[PDB]
Amino acid sequence: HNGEQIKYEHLNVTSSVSDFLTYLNGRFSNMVLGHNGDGINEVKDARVD
Amino acid sequence: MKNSNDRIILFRKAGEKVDATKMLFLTEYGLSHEADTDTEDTMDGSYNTGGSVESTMSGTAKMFYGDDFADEIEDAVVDRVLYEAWEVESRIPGKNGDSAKFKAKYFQGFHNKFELKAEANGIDEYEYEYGVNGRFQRGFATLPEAV
Amino acid sequence: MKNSNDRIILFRKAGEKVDATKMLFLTEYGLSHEADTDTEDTMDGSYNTGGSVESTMSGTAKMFYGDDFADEIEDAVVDRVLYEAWEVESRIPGKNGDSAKFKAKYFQGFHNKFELKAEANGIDEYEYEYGVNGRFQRGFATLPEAV
Amino acid sequence: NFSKDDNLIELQTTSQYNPVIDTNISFYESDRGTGVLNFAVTKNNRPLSISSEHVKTFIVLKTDDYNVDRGAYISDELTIVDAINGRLQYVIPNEFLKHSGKVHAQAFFTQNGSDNVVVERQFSFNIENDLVSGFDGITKLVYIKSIQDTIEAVGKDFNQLKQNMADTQTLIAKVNDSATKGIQQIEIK
Amino acid sequence: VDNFSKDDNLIELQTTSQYNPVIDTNISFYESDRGTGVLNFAVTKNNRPLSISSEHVKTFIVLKTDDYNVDRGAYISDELTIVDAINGRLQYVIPNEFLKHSGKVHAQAFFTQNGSDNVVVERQFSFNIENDLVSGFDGITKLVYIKSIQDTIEAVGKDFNQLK
Amino acid sequence: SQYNPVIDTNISFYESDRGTGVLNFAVTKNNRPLSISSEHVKTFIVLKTDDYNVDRGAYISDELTIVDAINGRLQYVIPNEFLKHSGKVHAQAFFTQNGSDNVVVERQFSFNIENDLVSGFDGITKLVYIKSIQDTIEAVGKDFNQLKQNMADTQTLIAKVNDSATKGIQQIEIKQNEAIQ
Repeated sequence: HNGEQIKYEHLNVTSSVSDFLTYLNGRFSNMVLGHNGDGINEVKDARVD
Repeated sequence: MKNSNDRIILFRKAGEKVDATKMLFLTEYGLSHEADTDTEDTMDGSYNTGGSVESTMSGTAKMFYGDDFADEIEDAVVDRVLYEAWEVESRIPGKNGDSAKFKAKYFQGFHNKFELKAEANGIDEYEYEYGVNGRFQRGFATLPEAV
Repeated sequence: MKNSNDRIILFRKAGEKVDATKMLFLTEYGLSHEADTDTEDTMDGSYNTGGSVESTMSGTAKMFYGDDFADEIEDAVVDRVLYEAWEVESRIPGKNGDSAKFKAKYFQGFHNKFELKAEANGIDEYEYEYGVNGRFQRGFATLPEAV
Repeated sequence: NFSKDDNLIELQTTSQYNPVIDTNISFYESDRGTGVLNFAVTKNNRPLSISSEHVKTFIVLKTDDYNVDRGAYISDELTIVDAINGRLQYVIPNEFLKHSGKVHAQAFFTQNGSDNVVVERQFSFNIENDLVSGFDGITKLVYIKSIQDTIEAVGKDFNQLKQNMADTQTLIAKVNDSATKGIQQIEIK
Repeated sequence: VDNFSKDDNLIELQTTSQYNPVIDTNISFYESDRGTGVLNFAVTKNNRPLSISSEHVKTFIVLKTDDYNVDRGAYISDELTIVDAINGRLQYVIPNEFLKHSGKVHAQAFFTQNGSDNVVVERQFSFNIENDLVSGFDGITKLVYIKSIQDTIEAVGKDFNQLK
Repeated sequence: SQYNPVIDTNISFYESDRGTGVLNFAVTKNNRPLSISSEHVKTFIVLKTDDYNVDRGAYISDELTIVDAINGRLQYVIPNEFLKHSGKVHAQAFFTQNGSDNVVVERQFSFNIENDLVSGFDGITKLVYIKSIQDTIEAVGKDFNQLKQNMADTQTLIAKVNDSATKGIQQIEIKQNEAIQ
């Protein structure tokens, strides 16, 4: 089977495994090599629509 | 680190359940396991045959007056009676409830050879070769008379 | 220029991935490669057949109380289990990122023979012959416990 | 490129008595800015990820003839490259080369927020002498480039804050100029 | 506890009455970690893991440097911070102090019956901790640099308060 | 749960300094007063008043005064301008022997200094040993990072004030790009 096929069902949530694994890898990559800082200002700016 | 004389070696006939004894005045004792593996060639590669293993042990000892055991051995080699032997290493006891019995190897087979030898003005020495006849089992065994 | 005792020699069973150990108290260790080439004659000339090479190594060592490895060897020769060994020369590290691991030869085969020996008032010595079962690979390998 | 970026040493971040090792790395005296040490960190058996955001890594370096009247020692940061793979490199300084002989090194990391740190190997290292010499840097040098760069960067950040607070008065002029140029571009086309 | 410590050690502390002389453990900390030294003890009765909970036996570990003396050395008995009450997994975070006292350090475990004076003790061990170029190398420059940073903060604070 | 760090070095604070804030410290190496000099050792002291917000900070840093080295005493005369702050003045002393050992003994304490002179020379005093190059940054790292974060807060306030008009620039450019259509 291709990885896009198989379903990973969490609570009330449907998604494949390839997409989910790519999302996990992207999370890891962002948390590691993603620049950070001024989180409070980031949140207070994200408050806008 | 083990002095050879720590190795203790017992024999007895299978029929005589009660009987027990030990070999005395060993000078040189040697065990052996001989694997017969002769690969026969193949075009695409080679395969290593798994053959039988004829393990045997040869020991030499002395022969004194207060013992006839060696005579029992030179009897068995001829009469081809079965025997069973115990290669027990002393100073190595059990682990839980087997302390009185020390580690040993047990194996049953025949005595394949006896050869004694004399030398003017010297004690006569008898050598014996014993075939083990199969797999040698392990465990612990108890000595007689605390020696 | 290499003192023999620099040669370090390890074994382990293929199945037991985690397991690791080393041979201790070597006295004489010897490797061997034996080429079977018997030319069969020809009218116009002669041709040198290229035959298999049964490489093997024989080592003798001593046998003490804080070790049973030699017993594992005398087990394998009988049970004819597979093993794999490492002839690593210490004081010879990698070249780029492999410094912790020193040069070695790796080969997998069976133990073809075990023969120990005793001598009144002396430590018992066990010898072993190991068949390599094919080409011996090269590279570097890491020691355990820094020794 | 021309530089000695071929070497590579692995740092096992494990507590199993990883002893000192002669990495067999012999730079030379007349080598400036081209002596590089490629470190690759490993947690247990595979590479340990890293980042300049969460943690901050440094290395200590000390010659073998280190004395109070004559020696050499430093401690400075790293240059993480391919962090996810647990890889990084250190550009050997220029003042340290002048001191030749054996060298011991070390690489220690500090996790931000907690200041709980980690030390890896305490490995060895070599440096040789060449014929381009004669000047003697016998004066022992000991500078904590970490805190030195810390204070320098704090000063630079204060100065940049000052310049930005000064520019705050120019932002209205920027807005007006941008709007005027937009109106001009509209009226043009 | 975090995913930054060493935590590459599995000590088999087996409650066996037969014999458990000593463990010359192969382990180091380099004296400069001082923020993350983790010891992952296991627990077994004969060959299987134990099942110890908080309501059940409480845990204790005693650490004692090699040359302990009322004037010089180190000695402390603290908790274990149980991880898994099923397989007997005990992660103990070494203090910030001992890693300053270079050299060797012996240790031992200790289990107290929750609700009775009965206790149990496990096999010893010895997790050496080596020296490091980080914890040495000078006895002035550190003071010089702390003084320099103090001067810099005390100075820049004036301009900072001014511009603020 | 006792301790015995093997440096046998300590810097004690005399309780008999309740008058005029003449901080008279003593040194003890191997239960012995250490004979010091100007060259053979080094010293340092820092003092900060009670938690003033930013305005009245008695943030002073100065070396010591060798009153009696052969006896092992170190005097520090409190500046008159400093003791005006009657707030509890936390103090961090640092002594360093430079005897081929990386010992930098730090003494953290405080008291209840009054506008006239040192008062209530109390407070649970502790001592630490800087035996590693990471806490030299952490010794004063507390207030250092505090001021760093204050500077960063002012910087982000300035950045928000600037973005208030950068957003106007964005609105201008987008409205113009829409009008040209």
